[PDB]
Amino acid sequence: MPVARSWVCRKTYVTPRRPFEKSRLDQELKLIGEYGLRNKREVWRVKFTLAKIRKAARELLTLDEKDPRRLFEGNALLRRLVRIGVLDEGKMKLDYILGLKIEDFLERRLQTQVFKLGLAKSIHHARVLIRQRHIRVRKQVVNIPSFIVRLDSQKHIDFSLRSPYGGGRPGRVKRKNAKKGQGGAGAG
Amino acid sequence: VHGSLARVGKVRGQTLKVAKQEKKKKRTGRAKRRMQYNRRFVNVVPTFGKKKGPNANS
Amino acid sequence: DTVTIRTRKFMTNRLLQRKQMVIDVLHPGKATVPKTEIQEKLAKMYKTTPDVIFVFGFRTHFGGGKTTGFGMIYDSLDYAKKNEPKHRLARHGLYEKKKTSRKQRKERKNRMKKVRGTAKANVGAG
Amino acid sequence: MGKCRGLRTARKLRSHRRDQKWHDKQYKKAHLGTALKANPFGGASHAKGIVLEKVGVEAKQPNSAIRKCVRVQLIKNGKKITAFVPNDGCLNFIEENDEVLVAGFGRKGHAVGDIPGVRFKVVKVANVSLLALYKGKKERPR
RNA sequence: UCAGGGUUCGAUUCCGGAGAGGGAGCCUGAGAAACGGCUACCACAUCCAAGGAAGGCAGCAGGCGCGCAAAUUACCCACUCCCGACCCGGGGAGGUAGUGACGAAAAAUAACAAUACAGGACUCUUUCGAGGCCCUGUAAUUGGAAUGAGUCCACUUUAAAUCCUUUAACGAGGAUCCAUUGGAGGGCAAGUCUGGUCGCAGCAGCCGCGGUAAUUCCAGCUCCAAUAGCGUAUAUUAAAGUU
Ligand SMILES: [Mg+2]
Ligand SMILES: [Mg+2]
Ligand SMILES: [Mg+2]
Ligand SMILES: [Mg+2]
Ligand SMILES: [Mg+2]
Ligand SMILES: [Mg+2]
Ligand SMILES: [Mg+2]
Ligand SMILES: [Mg+2]
Ligand SMILES: [Mg+2]
Ligand SMILES: [Mg+2]
Ligand SMILES: [Mg+2]
Ligand SMILES: [Mg+2]
Ligand SMILES: [Mg+2]
Ligand SMILES: [Mg+2]
Ligand SMILES: [Mg+2]
Ligand SMILES: [Mg+2]
Ligand SMILES: [Mg+2]
Ligand SMILES: [Mg+2]
Ligand SMILES: [Mg+2]
Ligand SMILES: [Mg+2]
Ligand SMILES: [Mg+2]
Ligand SMILES: [Mg+2]
Ligand SMILES: [Mg+2]
Ligand SMILES: [Mg+2]
Ligand SMILES: [Mg+2]
Ligand SMILES: [Mg+2]
Ligand SMILES: [Mg+2]
Ligand SMILES: [Mg+2]
Ligand SMILES: [Mg+2]
Ligand SMILES: [Mg+2]
Ligand SMILES: [Mg+2]
Ligand SMILES: [Mg+2]
Ligand SMILES: [Mg+2]
Ligand SMILES: [Mg+2]
Ligand SMILES: [Mg+2]
Ligand SMILES: [Mg+2]
Ligand SMILES: [Mg+2]
Ligand SMILES: [Mg+2]
Repeated sequence: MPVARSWVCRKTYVTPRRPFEKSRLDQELKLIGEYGLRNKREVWRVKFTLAKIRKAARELLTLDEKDPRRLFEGNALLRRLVRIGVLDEGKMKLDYILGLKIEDFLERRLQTQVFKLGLAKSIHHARVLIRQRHIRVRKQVVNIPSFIVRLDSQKHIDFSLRSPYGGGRPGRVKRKNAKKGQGGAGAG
Repeated sequence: VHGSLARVGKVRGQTLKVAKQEKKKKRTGRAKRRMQYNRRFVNVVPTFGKKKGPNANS
Repeated sequence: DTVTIRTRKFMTNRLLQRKQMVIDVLHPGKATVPKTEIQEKLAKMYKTTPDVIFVFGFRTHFGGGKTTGFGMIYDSLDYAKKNEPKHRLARHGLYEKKKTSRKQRKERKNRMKKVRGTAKANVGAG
Repeated sequence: MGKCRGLRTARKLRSHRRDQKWHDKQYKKAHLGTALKANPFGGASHAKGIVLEKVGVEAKQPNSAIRKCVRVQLIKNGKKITAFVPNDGCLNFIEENDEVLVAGFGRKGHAVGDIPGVRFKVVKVANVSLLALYKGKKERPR
């Protein structure tokens, strides 16, 4: 039957062709340790979103200059990159995009900024806090560790206004034990 | 040699049984990867040029 | 109190004798606000009555805090009784619902389609 | 040493390639159809059958054993095929005259390994797996 | 799927065509060679007082059969639209919920201190040795803190409900609120451990293992790869400059 639905969906990664290759396994394991991710797939996502930028960059760079299409779409792609802190406005041209490394998309993750902006003790502690709804972007709780922080959103990350760590009722542990002083240590 | 030489399931039957000894729940998920990074990259106490494998016995 | 109403994209519709708008409810710490408790504050906002006011939608964001819904405020009561969908007049009783399934209606019609002149007992004796 | 290169030779090139494809074995059996007509399955991945009896086939030298096979007759075709049983002591789960679901071996038409002329293997005996009948996760329904 | 060229697929929600068991003939109408219309032959099948009558799920559910192979005889016109003499009636079209590891997106199963051992830059001592800051495990406890999976009042949702989101009350010490699937000679990441079997039982996609001292079989231990998923059979594409 005809039906009122979107079937449109897509994949966001690609497995590697050589399944057991040491130069690969040791590099990806390094990248998992240094940013505290969960699978290899959390790396293959970033590899995909970079290798797809590097196809648009190349196909533009193989157009001739002064083109309408190349001008418009290049000025649009550099803007989109600069706006997330992967590129420097002092570069602002296509032949620099080909010089970006995977460890710049990983660096802009919310998990990374929550550690590097000081709110957590380690890159692993940060992933726990985000997932426990302790942090807020701009008047908005967030719960996704992989959220990518836009350039001017940077200085808004702070602890949630309904949370123990800063203006909030103590959690269900600090309250069960303070009650052990009046229900387990006073008459119990 | 005794019985039918073709006796099916010979070795799986006459093998003596041993239980799983363990108790310890292993780690899972991100916390497991956190383990493997530390053991393979953080502290690697130095050794002679004849390098060794992570399950070596001999 | 924490609760607060703020309207948005207001429009005075004369072609249907109502004014319609969008409603923002800044209610941190608490559960969602009951619809009754909203419509009386809209009254105090527009100075009419908690009887020509209808509100619906009201989805709450992630994280708590805000919710946004749609609201309409009629001129008379009877214009609301004409221009509203029936189930929205049922919510706060101003209408009632009848025959107890789609199957019974369907199968009565199919038994009645086999007699002529007076369908009689198929309704009058069930 | 000569292949027409000219600007209007497309008919020759196409009609010649269309011919030479028929010497490529792997293409030929996809399109003559005599393979699919002769296949003891239906051109499917799996087929049900009834176990006629149990045999052992001596493996091809140098290595030596007796390989513990069923001989099955398939439901849909009715044609007879021999199948391997895939683990230590499984041949005791297979009673006689029950059903089975045979599958392929792994090289798409050809006898695998040391066994002479056996091209299929069992997965289910009576709606229960062999891997579960053998690991203990389930027992025979009787 | 794909450097560039190509190869293979398209019953399947949009558009066009064709058909209501098979063939044939026609009524009515602006429009039909119409089957939720009629007439006759062919094949099936139902009721009978044996005179007669009645039928077409390749609509929605449901059942038999077939097979390697596919969900409930639920709810409702509130949404999108259509039909009618019509602002009002009707709609298995269509919407809603149920079953659903076809498949796609996000993402939990532990965080942090103390203490003890372990290891390095640094300080001091001719060294030894000591002080030590930065990390890792690893132990015993602990140490307290954090939070959902759940149980569950209300609001919200909607045609009426469910779900998600919003919220009170309970809910974590690790012996559970327990991660699996396949491997460990080579290709190909990981043991020249221990016990058993003796060219047997078996493994093995390929080369090859087993004949009393098995890195390959059966199992314990340890280790490897992906991980809420992994293995197998099959069709097909790249590898194939082997069309
Ligand atoms: Mg259908
Ligand atoms: Mg020839
Ligand atoms: Mg041949
Ligand atoms: Mg050989
Ligand atoms: Mg292409
Ligand atoms: Mg088509
Ligand atoms: Mg067909
Ligand atoms: Mg279909
Ligand atoms: Mg069509
Ligand atoms: Mg046309
Ligand atoms: Mg039919
Ligand atoms: Mg007419
Ligand atoms: Mg007709
Ligand atoms: Mg029709
Ligand atoms: Mg009729
Ligand atoms: Mg008839
Ligand atoms: Mg019909
Ligand atoms: Mg049907
Ligand atoms: Mg069946
Ligand atoms: Mg299926
Ligand atoms: Mg079936
Ligand atoms: Mg309608
Ligand atoms: Mg109506
Ligand atoms: Mg439907
Ligand atoms: Mg899936
Ligand atoms: Mg669990
Ligand atoms: Mg929940
Ligand atoms: Mg209700
Ligand atoms: Mg295992
Ligand atoms: Mg094995
Ligand atoms: Mg072993
Ligand atoms: Mg190997
Ligand atoms: Mg190796
Ligand atoms: Mg011995
Ligand atoms: Mg031995
Ligand atoms: Mg041994
Ligand atoms: Mg090919
Ligand atoms: Mg070939």
